[PDB]
Amino acid sequence: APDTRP
Amino acid sequence: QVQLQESGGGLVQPGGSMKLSCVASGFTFSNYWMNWVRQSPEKGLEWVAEIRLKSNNYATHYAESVKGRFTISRDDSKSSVYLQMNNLRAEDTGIYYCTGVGQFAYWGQGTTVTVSIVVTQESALTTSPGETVTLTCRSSTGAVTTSNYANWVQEKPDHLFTGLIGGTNNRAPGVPARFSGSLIGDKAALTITGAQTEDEAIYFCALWYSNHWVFGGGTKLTVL
Repeated sequence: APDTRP
Repeated sequence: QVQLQESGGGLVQPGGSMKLSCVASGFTFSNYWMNWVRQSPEKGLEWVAEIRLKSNNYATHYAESVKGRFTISRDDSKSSVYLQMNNLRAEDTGIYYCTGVGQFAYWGQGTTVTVSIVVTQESALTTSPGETVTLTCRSSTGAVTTSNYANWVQEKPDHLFTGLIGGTNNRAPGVPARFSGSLIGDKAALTITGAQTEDEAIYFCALWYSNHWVFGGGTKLTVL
């Protein structure tokens, strides 16, 4: 839901 | 080294305006959301604003305290994020940081602005080298879950922030292996397995609630 991109 | 370099702060009058800038290097800026977070002694850390990608039409969300007054924006061709602050008040005084990435790995050096719901952590803990110490972070809304995406961030002298852990238990790149994230007893936790002298610092947790962040009040860790 937040910025989950690694 | 990723670098986030901020500018624009100073000594301003109530009712005034001001614009902050942050320029990114060392990572692909355009692929990540960015946030502004501020620190005051009237207890920051306080998350202020976020801006998503060119694919989300640059959507933005603001803390209730700054909405209608602050504007966050980004220029991906200059790898820069900005914060236009209008109708400033005494409450906006503090050190302002741009930060992002999984979800708060990278922090700018901060820029001072002087104008002239509850996340709880341990006030202080005391350990010594070689010991295993655990810091916790509880929410007043009940049990922290992986849907809160807990982050842990470290503050060292003076006002130098480094992200340690995001997404409950994902270590940011280049963070020492002694640092670990968990969920224990309906709280978020950070464990340092073998504390070192240099881990003396202030540790902050942040929890996500649907469309915004709430930061804990911070834990002062002393290492004798």
